[PDB]
Amino acid sequence: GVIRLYPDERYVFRRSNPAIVGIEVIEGRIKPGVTLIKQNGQKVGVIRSIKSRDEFLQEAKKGQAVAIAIEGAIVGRHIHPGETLYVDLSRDDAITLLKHLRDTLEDTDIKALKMIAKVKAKEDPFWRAI
Amino acid sequence: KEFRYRGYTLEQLMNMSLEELAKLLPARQRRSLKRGLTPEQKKLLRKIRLAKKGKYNKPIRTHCRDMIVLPEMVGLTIYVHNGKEFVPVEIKPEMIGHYLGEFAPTRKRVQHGAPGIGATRSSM
RNA sequence: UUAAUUGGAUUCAACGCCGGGAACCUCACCGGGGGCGACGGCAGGAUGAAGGCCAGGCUGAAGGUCUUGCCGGACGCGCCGAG
RNA sequence: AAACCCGCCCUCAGUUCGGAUCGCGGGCUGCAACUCGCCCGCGUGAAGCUGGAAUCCCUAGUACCCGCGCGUCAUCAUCGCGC
RNA sequence: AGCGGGGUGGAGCAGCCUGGUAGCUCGUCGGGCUCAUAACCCGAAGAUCGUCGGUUCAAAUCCGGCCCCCGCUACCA
Ligand code: MET
Ligand SMILES: [Mg+2]
Ligand SMILES: [Mg+2]
Ligand SMILES: [Mg+2]
Ligand SMILES: [Mg+2]
Ligand SMILES: [Mg+2]
Ligand SMILES: [Mg+2]
Ligand SMILES: [Mg+2]
Repeated sequence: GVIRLYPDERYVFRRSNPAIVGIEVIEGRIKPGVTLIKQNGQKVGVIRSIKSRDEFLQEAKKGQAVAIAIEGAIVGRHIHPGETLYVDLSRDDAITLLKHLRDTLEDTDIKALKMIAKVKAKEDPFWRAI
Repeated sequence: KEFRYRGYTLEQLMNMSLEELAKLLPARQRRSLKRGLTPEQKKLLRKIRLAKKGKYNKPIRTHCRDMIVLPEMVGLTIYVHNGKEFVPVEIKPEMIGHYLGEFAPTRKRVQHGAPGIGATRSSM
């Protein structure tokens, strides 16, 4: 999953403990309890809860806006508005997706995974060779 | 911008006896010429003159690294042994008075690698 | 490092030591070219072995080899042992 | 033989200290001096202003300072052995 | 978002106040000592003080806007 923070001040509803901010999905699927990382890989924390409205949600698909309440992330030093966030991926999970679960893969998922591999191709040559 | 060796053009150098020319070279070359040429240098000079006459249209390869360049040798190409191969030399007018071996290096230029074990007191 | 930068010696008791101040030689290294098998025997050999040369090519230079023909007369590495 | 002695110039300065490095020219040995020899004339003028922790030799015609002979050797001694 | 602290060799700290040298410890490279290695002793390299400007005879110091992180509470989709 890859998302981008709104450059809008309105979506920010709480700064720290927890960080509550709206989000639109660019690619992939957001799930609770998934770690998010930046290009440099700082641990912004683990998504604690997601809510499209006052109601409690479970997951968000493509073209859906949702306010995320996350832990360990602070606006400014840890996260900036209008900055693009990436879901941290496990190489074993990537191998399983590319080999075992190749039936349940679509355009947005493959685009997200490919660009995530391109971005993560910085330290381990495994993502460089994809 | 023309070539002159002691105030003499190339043509004036061509029409000179060996004894006359030796008065213009440095002391070492004058002494070497005054003692005459070795037989190998005689054969090499014969081949050079034959080539100048228009015969012997073949590469000129030699072992005589101590031959002195003469004005009549200008314009040819000579292959001088350097220890393992014959390297080509194209004679220019400003080469008059030098040994052939001066134009055929015998050692390869040095590019140092990383110092090995035993290069310092603490590496032993 | 290099085609080669020949090799021995590593505390006192290796390092102006090998009497080692190497232009050739020394020389043992690198590139290239030539030469050598007493003595036994096997093919061969006066109808001439083994060997040597005027000139000219190949060649760094060379009867080393080839071209071109002139020599000399009894041994013979083309082959096996041996030195 | 030199260190040594007498007279004149320089007077504490990278200099009239130091002479490495390089240019041009003249010579000797040798079959051959470019790689790779030694000598001479003019020119040029680098680092160096007394040396950290460590460490060597020496008890009398000895140590320090100064030159010379022989060996090696066609030419070449900042070396060895002697004076 | 608002309040509050601080930027100094490869690393970790002093040095401000009271201007006028950039010092400490560790690490890196080289040398001594020992039969040899560790311990130990010496030397060298490495920052011209986060940026701009002002102040001052002269600023690592006095001062600012400016780059960054740090501290705090506020902030419930
Ligand atoms: C909060 O009220 C809710 N709007 C969160 C989603 S933001 C698109
Ligand atoms: Mg000697
Ligand atoms: Mg010598
Ligand atoms: Mg030799
Ligand atoms: Mg002087
Ligand atoms: Mg020379
Ligand atoms: Mg002085
Ligand atoms: Mg030690």
